[PDB]
Amino acid sequence: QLDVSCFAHDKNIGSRTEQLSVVHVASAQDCMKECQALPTCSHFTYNKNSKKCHLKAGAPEFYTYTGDMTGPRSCEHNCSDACWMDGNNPLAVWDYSGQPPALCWAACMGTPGCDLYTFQGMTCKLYSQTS
Amino acid sequence: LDVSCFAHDKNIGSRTEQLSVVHVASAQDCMKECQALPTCSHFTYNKNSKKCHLKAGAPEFYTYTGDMTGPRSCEHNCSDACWMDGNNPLAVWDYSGQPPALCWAACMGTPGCDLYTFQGMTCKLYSQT
Ligand SMILES: [Cl-]
Ligand SMILES: [Cl-]
Repeated sequence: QLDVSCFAHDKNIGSRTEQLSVVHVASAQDCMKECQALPTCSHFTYNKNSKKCHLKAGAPEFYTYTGDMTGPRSCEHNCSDACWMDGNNPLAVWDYSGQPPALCWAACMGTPGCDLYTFQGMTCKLYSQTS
Repeated sequence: LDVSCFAHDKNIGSRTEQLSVVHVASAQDCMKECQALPTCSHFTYNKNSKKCHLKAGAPEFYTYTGDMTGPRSCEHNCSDACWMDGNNPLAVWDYSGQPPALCWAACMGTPGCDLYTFQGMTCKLYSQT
């Protein structure tokens, strides 16, 4: 069983990105499985009416098309603040409720190694760039 | 000097070891003292003592009556992905109503993309500086 819960199945959301492969399959889950079998598949569009599963490498190009749903290679990728493809743990994560972001900028200034910060939801996260 | 980005009445101090302490009449004057020292990241000014405590390291917040803790400048108001030296995105796209994983897909699918940010409806792609 693959998780297909992170994207809408009934909003007619397609991607125009050029195909890497096309097959027909019986479910969104099966289309995800086809994506995951291809090293360079980043996302897919499955059509519930035609049963076509279009696997794609490039960045999604969203558009509207009846019966389409567009899913990622996997729903496991749930990072949103600053998210490295190769992985990069924050140097620090603090609750900064009631603080301005400029105090998170101050934290980064004062933290050796800190190249950038994020301040989503008043949480101050510090990061070093990787290499 | 804009001193409005932080609270003045919430008794917020910082324990960070200080660079120095001086006396001043206002938070704005404390911020000025902070800006005169190259390594001052933040300060705690106290309403009652009139002491302005200039600090280099990361804030260490705590509660202390009459304290207020401000940054070197309120102007550093970036809150998404904020590079200390600046960094323009490779790409900025409208991904309203999409899971973060589809922004991950966008970064995977974009040569040069090292990382992404997806707060709100905007999927932003970056290469490292
Ligand atoms: Cl459209
Ligand atoms: Cl690449």
